[PDB]
Amino acid sequence: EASLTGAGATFPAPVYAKWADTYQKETGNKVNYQGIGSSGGVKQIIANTVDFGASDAPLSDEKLAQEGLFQFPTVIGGVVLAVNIPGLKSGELVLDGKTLGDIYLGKIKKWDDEAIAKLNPGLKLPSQNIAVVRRAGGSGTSFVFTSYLAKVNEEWKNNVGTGSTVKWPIGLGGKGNDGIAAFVQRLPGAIGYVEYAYAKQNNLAYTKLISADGKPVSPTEENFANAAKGADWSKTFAQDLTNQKGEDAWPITSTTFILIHKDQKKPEQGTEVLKFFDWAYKTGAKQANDLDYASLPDSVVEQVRAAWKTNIKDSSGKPLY
Ligand SMILES: [Cl-]
Repeated sequence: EASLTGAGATFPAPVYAKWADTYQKETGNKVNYQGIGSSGGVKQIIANTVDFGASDAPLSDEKLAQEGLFQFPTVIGGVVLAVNIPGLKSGELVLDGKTLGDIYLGKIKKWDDEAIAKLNPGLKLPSQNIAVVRRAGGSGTSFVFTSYLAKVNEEWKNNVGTGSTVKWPIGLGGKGNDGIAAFVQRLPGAIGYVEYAYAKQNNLAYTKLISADGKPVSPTEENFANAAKGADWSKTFAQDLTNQKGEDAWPITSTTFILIHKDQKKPEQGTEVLKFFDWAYKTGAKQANDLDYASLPDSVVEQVRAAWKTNIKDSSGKPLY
């Protein structure tokens, strides 16, 4: 029985913890995962203070080669806009990318702005102030959210850009996906972006969004998967799944990565990290699905397995898988 430690992205923490809990019950192995944020996850793996780092934002091939890291995706999730608008139920409100950007730009301050009214003709929107909430530190969720906004709002693109950290025009800072859920839940009129599981598990109302194709879509596990159907994984694991074309493609979709060293100095730990993730691909789909994360296609996991065999070695060049 092994004792493993990972750290990073809170985006997939609900499913990683669930997998960790089950894995221990079935095998005795203990995986301790700390949701500290993608930025921290990256610093820890590079500082070798954990067996595996987790980040929603992918490292480039050059950056991976420079740090001697290997990156592989695990699941597909989606970012949603959780809202606390009194008198509205979950899924009722529809926003489009331009309008979401303008709210984040501080250009739209009330819930009954003409712009929101236009997207929701049948709606009785309150003249409530919009309380924008965003991440306090380095966040992979911020990375995918800002990647999406830059694509749909030119002013955001030109003035704030994309990143795990950006100079937010307005908004209160929340710590972690959990912190944003808690803020929205306590601030009437709040809008915050969270990985879907955090909204559902906290009973937060969320909005629908309009697809790249121009259609209103609801955030569901299937719609997260739809957004990835067109990804050429054979080309690279570092797929941009934001604003993807296709029917029922949730527009703010993203996979998330695990980072491990290619040259394993503690090969026993490395072998065990691999087994845990292999077990998760082999047996963790239902648990990911229960939490509304979509599984990667089998073809991708096979690609990942082949890359493990080729890339992960001990200091004697012996593969660990
Ligand atoms: Cl944060």
